[PDB]
Amino acid sequence: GSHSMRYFSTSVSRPGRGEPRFIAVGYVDDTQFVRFDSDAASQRMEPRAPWIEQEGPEYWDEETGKVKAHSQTDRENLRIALRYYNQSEAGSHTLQMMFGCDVGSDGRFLRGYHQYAYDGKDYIALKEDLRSWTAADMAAQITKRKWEAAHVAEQQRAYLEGTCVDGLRRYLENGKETLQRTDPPKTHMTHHPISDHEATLRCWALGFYPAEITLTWQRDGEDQTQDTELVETRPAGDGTFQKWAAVVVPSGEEQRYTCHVQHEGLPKPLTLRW
Amino acid sequence: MIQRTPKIQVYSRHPAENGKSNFLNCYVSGFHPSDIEVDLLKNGERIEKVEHSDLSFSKDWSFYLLYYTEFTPTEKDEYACRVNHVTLSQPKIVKWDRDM
Amino acid sequence: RFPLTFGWCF
Repeated sequence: GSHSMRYFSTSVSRPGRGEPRFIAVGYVDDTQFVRFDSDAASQRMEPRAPWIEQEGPEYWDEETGKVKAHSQTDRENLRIALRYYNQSEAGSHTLQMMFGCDVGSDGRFLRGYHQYAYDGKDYIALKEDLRSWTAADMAAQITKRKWEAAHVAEQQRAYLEGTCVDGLRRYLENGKETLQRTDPPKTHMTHHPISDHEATLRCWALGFYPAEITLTWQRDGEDQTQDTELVETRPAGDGTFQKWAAVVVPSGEEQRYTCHVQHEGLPKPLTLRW
Repeated sequence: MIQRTPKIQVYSRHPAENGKSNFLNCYVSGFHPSDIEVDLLKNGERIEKVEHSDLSFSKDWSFYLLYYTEFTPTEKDEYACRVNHVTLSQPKIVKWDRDM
Repeated sequence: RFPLTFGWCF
């Protein structure tokens, strides 16, 4: 099917505590494969997936160079942001960057991304057409005019449609045995009385990859959207993911409720009933 | 600036079986800012060797982290995750519930 | 591969 590559970086300023903390990570789909942490001892881009370990010394040399140069770029951007927003240099602020591309089943380019957030909210982002920018406020409009003048978008468009998807297609090949997998969820139900008249029904999905999944509760064939507790999809730590969805049900009426599970790894969607 | 309080989940990699080796997880997500402290507790005492994932974030920019340690559940041992964050007046302690 | 970000100055 389709695949994605994302790089994220996070810069956090810490006045009177040194340079901003800088953490960068790289993913293919839901699989992390590199990281850099300014507080780590190596001061190197490091491997975090087996299939990237095969890259030569030059790869790590160049990746380290770019990511370290980026930490300094976003370091200055944090300072620039202070000016734009007229904020004191006593406060701690955050700058997040995301970049990457999507490809379809055929390996063809599908989508490119390049966007920033300041203190947890949109700052600037490359529009889907890869030719124009979305600025979130008056400060980002300043940056937008700068990037328009410098033709940043045409540079990044070429890179996203070329180098990025080229790199992604390569990683997908190198990590073929693991990255192309689709582990179906193993499903089960738990049931716990909470009083003399109500019971909890919890629908579980475990051991699945990729993380994308849909759990839905129905009562007599109707979505129970408003009464269901859904937890965020979570990593098992072994490369797979977990999720559950629960509903509180009148005792003796369990059989009216059905849990529906949808996932890329299933031949057909599953239905669970207590 | 708008803050977001962590959603906290404490759980085992596999369904718990007493005497069988496993992994205890504490996953914190949907939070901002990123500065956070997460500790795993065994019978009220902080576990010494606990590893965590590299800071990452979701499409809405909110942060997530996984903290984890290998362990072997027994009948009597109680576990919990203690989360220290600016949005919490006092650290939130969530007890591990194995038979969820 | 990590992007080329020299030009990403605010």
